[PDB]
Amino acid sequence: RITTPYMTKYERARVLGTRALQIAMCAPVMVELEGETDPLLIAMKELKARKIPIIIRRYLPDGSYEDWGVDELIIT
Amino acid sequence: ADFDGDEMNLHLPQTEEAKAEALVLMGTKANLVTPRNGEPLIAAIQDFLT
Amino acid sequence: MEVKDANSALLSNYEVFQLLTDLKEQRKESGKNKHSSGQQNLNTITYETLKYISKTPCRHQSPEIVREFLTALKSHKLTKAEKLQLLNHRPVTAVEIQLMVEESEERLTEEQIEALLHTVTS
Amino acid sequence: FVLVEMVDTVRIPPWQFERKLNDSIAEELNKKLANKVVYNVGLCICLFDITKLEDAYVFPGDGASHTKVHFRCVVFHPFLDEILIGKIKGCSPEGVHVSLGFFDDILIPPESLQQPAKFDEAEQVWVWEYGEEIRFRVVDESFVDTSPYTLVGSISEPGLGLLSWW
Amino acid sequence: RCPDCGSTELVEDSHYSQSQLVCSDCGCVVTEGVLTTTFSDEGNLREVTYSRSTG
Amino acid sequence: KEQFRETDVAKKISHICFGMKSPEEMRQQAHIQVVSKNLYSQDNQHAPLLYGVLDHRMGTSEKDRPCETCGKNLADCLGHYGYIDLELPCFHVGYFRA
Amino acid sequence: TEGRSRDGGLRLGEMERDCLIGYGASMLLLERLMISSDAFEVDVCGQCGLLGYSGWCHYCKSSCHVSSLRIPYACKLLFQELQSMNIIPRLKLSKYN
Amino acid sequence: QGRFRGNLSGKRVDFSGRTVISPDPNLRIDEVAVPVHVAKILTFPEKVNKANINFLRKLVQNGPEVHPGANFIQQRHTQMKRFLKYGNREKMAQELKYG
Amino acid sequence: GVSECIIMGIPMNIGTGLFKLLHKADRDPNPPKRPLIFD
Amino acid sequence: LILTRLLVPPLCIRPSVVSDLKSGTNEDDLTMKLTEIIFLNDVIKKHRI
Amino acid sequence: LPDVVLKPPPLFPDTDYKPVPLKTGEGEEYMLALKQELRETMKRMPYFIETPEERQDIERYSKRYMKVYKEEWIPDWRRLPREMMP
RNA sequence: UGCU
Ligand SMILES: Nc1nc2c(ncn2[C@@H]2O[C@H](COP(=O)(O)OP(=O)(O)OP(=O)(O)O)[C@@H](O)[C@H]2O)c(=O)[nH]1
Ligand SMILES: [Mg+2]
Ligand SMILES: [Zn+2]
Ligand SMILES: [Zn+2]
Ligand SMILES: [Zn+2]
Repeated sequence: RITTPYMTKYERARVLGTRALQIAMCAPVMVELEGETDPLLIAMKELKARKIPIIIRRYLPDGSYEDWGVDELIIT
Repeated sequence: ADFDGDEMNLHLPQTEEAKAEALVLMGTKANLVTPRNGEPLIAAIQDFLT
Repeated sequence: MEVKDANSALLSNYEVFQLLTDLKEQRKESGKNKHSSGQQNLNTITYETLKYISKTPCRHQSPEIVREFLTALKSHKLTKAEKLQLLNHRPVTAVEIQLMVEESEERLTEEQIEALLHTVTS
Repeated sequence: FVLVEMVDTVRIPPWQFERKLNDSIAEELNKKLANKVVYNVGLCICLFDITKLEDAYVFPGDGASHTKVHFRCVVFHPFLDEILIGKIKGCSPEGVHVSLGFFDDILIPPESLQQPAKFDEAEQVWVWEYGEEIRFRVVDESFVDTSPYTLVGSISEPGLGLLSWW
Repeated sequence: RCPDCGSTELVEDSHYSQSQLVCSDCGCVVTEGVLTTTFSDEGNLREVTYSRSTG
Repeated sequence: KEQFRETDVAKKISHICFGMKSPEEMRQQAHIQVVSKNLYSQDNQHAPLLYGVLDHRMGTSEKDRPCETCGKNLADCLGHYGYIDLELPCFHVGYFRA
Repeated sequence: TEGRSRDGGLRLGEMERDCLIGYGASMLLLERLMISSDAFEVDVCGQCGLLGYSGWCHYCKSSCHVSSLRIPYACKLLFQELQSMNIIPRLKLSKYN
Repeated sequence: QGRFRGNLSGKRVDFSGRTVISPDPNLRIDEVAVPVHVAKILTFPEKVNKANINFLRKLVQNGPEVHPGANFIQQRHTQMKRFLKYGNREKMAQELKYG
Repeated sequence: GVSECIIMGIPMNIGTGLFKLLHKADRDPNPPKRPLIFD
Repeated sequence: LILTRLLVPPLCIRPSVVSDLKSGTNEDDLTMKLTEIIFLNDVIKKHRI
Repeated sequence: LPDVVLKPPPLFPDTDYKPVPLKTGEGEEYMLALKQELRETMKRMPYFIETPEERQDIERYSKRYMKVYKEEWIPDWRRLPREMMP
């Protein structure tokens, strides 16, 4: 709860890549794509819709951890 | 570049995660400014300013 | 893939029977073709173990009866292994406790056998 | 039959997310420990239950969901004195070949303690008269991979009398 | 022979600078990739004759 | 019936511990002893000698002649080391200051 | 290879590696320098930390602690050269968790 | 040209090309033109899923000759690659399984 | 370090590899345990 | 620190090219150095004998 | 020039000199017998601590019969520091 | 040896 509430570009990229890989590996879609044959485009649509079932686990340098949802974080 | 015979390299990632990271972090629309002083490098050039 | 304790807690055959029945009903309710084709040894082992436990007299058992039998044997200072063997075998004859059951010397007393038979038959 | 604690890092592919995580983990653990003998533990039958299940990670590699699950599973491992009831699935000159009911054909009773009329002439002769009982004596396990079985155990049949069958 | 169909129509056809022994019936790739040396590497292998290496 | 053995584990390197090997450990690691100074045989095939240099039991370097230690081609062969004993010890130039 | 006549590929030099590090595309850099260039699977023994073959450690004459591991072929060659130089790198593996 | 600087820090990769550049203002700043010749050589491994199944079928039917297509197919069960220049591309497309 | 990470072929700690991701799967932590009757 | 055994590496580190166009092959320098070391060891043994 | 060797030297090269036989005598015999007696009697000595067995399978009535019993020496806590008391 |  102490870190920045904004979702960084690195987190955006990693989440989009992981979701695109999962979709290319026959993962279920939660946005009802309309003729999108590109897993990266599908992942971007899911990110814009705020329906990606991924939780970022931010680790502090000391060892503590904190969970942040994609729908909970702020996007740009 | 100056379009006077320069040979440039073109690479194609072989992974969806690498593709997404290249598109997001190394995006042209997202890297319109340099981290040195924040000045924009992708702007008008000769034959456009005139 | 390491194990923490191979002898954590002993269990009778009724628990294994209940677990196998639950797994079998869940399997016949949510059978998956590809999951079944990937590993068929699971089905075989489950079915054969269930058939063995059915051949055994383990049927007609319940947790209430198991707890009653355990509480009845607690007053006989018998050991966990002895009571486990007795619950798994359900001996109806006296020789099965006289000779087959280990640690017979000084434990039979020629008077507790009737009580043991009555408790295992009730 | 005895419970054994285990901690396994189960990998579930991405196309199994629609299913319940606990059910998928149970199915995977069963498929992985179905008819396999763990060294110094015994032959595992199936999964009993799952106690602890921590967060589910996703590596930057395969991309699947790796979960470290702590569970308890049932294994067939006597306590060196357990009594069992099996069937004679053959017999050899050096010793009978008894096998528990459809469970495992690995019990090899040595014929060196019965009354002094013990011998097998290869005609499936069990023993000369004056549901077969078995008393486990010791366990033993061995490895398989040694270049670029594993459970037999010792069986005993003392002078139990056996008023029902000699 | 082909590992899939068992045919013996294995032809070595280089597809865009990629040596590949592929079957001509089903197109099953039998073997692909060849290890050559590289020029600096070639430069550094020294020439030694059989008169000395053989003995 | 069947023993339980893990097929593959997602092993990640934690750290590299540098060190040295004694002559006994070198002998234990090596597979054969190279004692012949020649490379190829006298025959016109020019095959590599046995227990000598360029022996195929210490890996392979040709696409046609596979490794003798492991029955695999060059693309799958990782290679094996060999030990050569010296009559008189010698100072290690790398560890001479040490 | 290096040259085009010998069908050579492009080189992601030290400057390209520095640019990728500055961008922070860790997965891209990995896929470039490890997966698509010199990807290979070796066998390392968890007891002595040496390199095995076909899931077998000739040093300890056992195969229980041997496990597969992804590693660049250039890094494997470096490890072999160091072992030849008597600088033995002892790899202590562990679970990815 | 050493192992640390010549083979570890900077090393050569595949699926890459080198070509001369030319001006073209009709394209966006975030877009780059690639010739058909280099595009037919540089391939991308796409996994068959429930979304682009028909697109991959059409690409396989086109084949390596027509620009929109593929060159190789690796099955899910077996890792034996299949060259599209040989064999029935229609059958290969009709027998495309997920994964 | 980033240099040894690149040499060994593992994702460097800097960049996108500083944190870890978790899957928002439908689950139930600490599921109900089957009661032991004999013990 | 004092070495009595030399570790000859595998052939993957010592690439050998079979030049059929002549009566010779292209070998690296490590192979020649090891051959010279073995020859010197044999010569020392001969002199000791 | 030195000749080339096809096979490697023997792992155990033969030697023309053999070890001198052991000294014989009642003294040496008695010393051997005493060393053997010491080997046999020092393992059962309380000072010879054995690996504590663990992971017992079950408890039985024959536990009291098979219970290993051996007297334990009492160290001198006056001479030994306090950091060694149980 | 040329190229940027
Ligand atoms: N075409 C061409 N010719 C070369 C090349 N390198 C060397 N030469 C010839 O060799 C002379 C100078 O090369 P050097 O740089 O001395 O060769 P070098 O010093 O070994 O260069 P390195 O191989 O990089 O060390 C030139 O004057 C040329 O005669 C080259 O790379 N390409
Ligand atoms: Mg220019
Ligand atoms: Zn074929
Ligand atoms: Zn080899
Ligand atoms: Zn080892």
